[PDB]
Amino acid sequence: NKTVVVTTILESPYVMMKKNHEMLEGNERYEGYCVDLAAEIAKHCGFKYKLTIVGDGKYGARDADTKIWNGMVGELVYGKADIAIAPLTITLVREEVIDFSKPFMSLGISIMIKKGTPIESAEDLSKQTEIAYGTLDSGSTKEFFRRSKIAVFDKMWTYMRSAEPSVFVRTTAEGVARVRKSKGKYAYLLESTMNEYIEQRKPCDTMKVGGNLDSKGYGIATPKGSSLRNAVNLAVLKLNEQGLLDKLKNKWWYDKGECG
Amino acid sequence: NKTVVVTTILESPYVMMKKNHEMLEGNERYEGYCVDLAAEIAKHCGFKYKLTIVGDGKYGARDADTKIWNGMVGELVYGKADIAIAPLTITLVREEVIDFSKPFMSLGISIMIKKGTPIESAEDLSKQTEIAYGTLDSGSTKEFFRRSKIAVFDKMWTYMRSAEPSVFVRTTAEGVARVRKSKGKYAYLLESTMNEYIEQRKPCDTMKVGGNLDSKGYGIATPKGSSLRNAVNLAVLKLNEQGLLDKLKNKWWYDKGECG
Ligand SMILES: CC(C)Oc1ccc(C2=CC=CN3CCS(=O)(=O)N=C23)cc1
Ligand SMILES: N[C@@H](CCC(=O)O)C(=O)O
Ligand SMILES: N[C@@H](CCC(=O)O)C(=O)O
Ligand SMILES: [Zn+2]
Ligand SMILES: [Zn+2]
Ligand SMILES: [Zn+2]
Repeated sequence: NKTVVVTTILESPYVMMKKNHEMLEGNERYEGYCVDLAAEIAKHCGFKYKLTIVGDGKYGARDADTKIWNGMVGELVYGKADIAIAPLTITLVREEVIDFSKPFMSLGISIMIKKGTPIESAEDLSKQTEIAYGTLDSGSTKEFFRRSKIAVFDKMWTYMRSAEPSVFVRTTAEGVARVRKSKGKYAYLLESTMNEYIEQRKPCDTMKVGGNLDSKGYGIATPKGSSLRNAVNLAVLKLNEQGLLDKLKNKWWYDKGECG
Repeated sequence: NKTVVVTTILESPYVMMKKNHEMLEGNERYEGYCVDLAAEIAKHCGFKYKLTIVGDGKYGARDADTKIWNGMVGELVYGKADIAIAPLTITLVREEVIDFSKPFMSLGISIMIKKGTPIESAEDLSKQTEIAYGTLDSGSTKEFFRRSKIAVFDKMWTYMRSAEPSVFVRTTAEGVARVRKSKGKYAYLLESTMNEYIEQRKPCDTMKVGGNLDSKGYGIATPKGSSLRNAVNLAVLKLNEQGLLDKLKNKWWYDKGECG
């Protein structure tokens, strides 16, 4: 038996550096929802594992010209990792090159505003110009807008792709900071899960507004032909059915929420 | 090549007989969310198909003594149908014997009451005995309560399994009728999708109360070894991303609303 290499991403509250990480070793350096989930998946499937943080800090996209996959998807496609346990969105283009388990969490694209921003919906954002808006610069949210045929989102993509300066951000943290420092003049499009988490964090100056734009899931991903595929899929189902996944969401989102 | 036999279930608004069904033939007799979904999946996967209503009128459970599966699950397991396109809940015990596509719709177990029934949560139901409560037979909701170790749900099952007269019903229609005729003395445990639909239909005398008890999905199911498995899975993802699944929910839930 070989130790399973797990690719993941520093994204709060999924995977975070522990405050005393420099004094700890291996998997013990990290904490969060996905750290807890990895330990359980490994236990139920009967494997030893090593958490690794994706080298380029990205989720996964295929470059238009080079056809090279980056991010966690790349690590799986190119054989650098055996499994991805992360807030990695199940999409058709990804499912064509890797396998996903059944989803372990639901989400949809959503709008983050600085409190008091006169925006209720995606329609509102598309109808006006004073408030800028954007997405994570690589990921499923950007691709949703790029590939969309619905009029509001098509109009939104047409604005976003040509906006100057760039409305796209390198990390979720950068998007959140931009909202917080822009005095209501920037709104951020991000997954409801991350939006909901930030809403419960000091300085309690952001909120989710409106309905989700779509409905999808995060899944645990393996390269095609992985011997882990079946066991991992069944483990996610078992953990959902036994109430663990709901427990972990409560633990990391709400139990220690900082906004009352 | 060969006409694909689709097993499905008469369940509003997934598969319903059209008002003028007696003067109609084959697939044309039926309408609903899953009728539309089957047409789309067939188109993208390039097959012809025959919709057939499950013989025993059940979703599917395994007899504890004989180990024989019934319902749509049994029809797949024993080779009577090629695919199930229905509101069929993805579960561990089912995933062990059949394959499921990625989910096409999210749901959770929920409570249906007659309007004015003094009940707000599962906790509320468990703490009393004047209001009876039950679930559908041979489905995933029953299994949830049978298997649950969460104290509220365990107490609910202990009551439910022994209650006299029986609190379990054969069909959703039977559960709904029981609520409507029991003058507030029966509450029904059913999936949020079905509950929300019924709440928007005449005579507008029921409602969903409390949050969902769990979070899960319906999937398209195929027998193990099926040549359709990959194409069906990819087609479900295609339809979600194209916005078609969202259009279909709006068509069959919101647009069919009768209660203003
Ligand atoms: C925890 C999990 C069991 O709850 C979920 C998560 C997501 C879905 C889901 C719903 C609708 C569409 N899609 C698109 C394919 S998806 O991205 O695989 N998931 C969905 C359902 C239930
Ligand atoms: N979960 C996304 C990243 C975040 C986003 O795009 O909003 C992905 O897998 O690409
Ligand atoms: N969707 C359920 C049936 C409805 C229920 O059990 O509430 C199943 O697949 O068994
Ligand atoms: Zn466990
Ligand atoms: Zn289509
Ligand atoms: Zn297609």
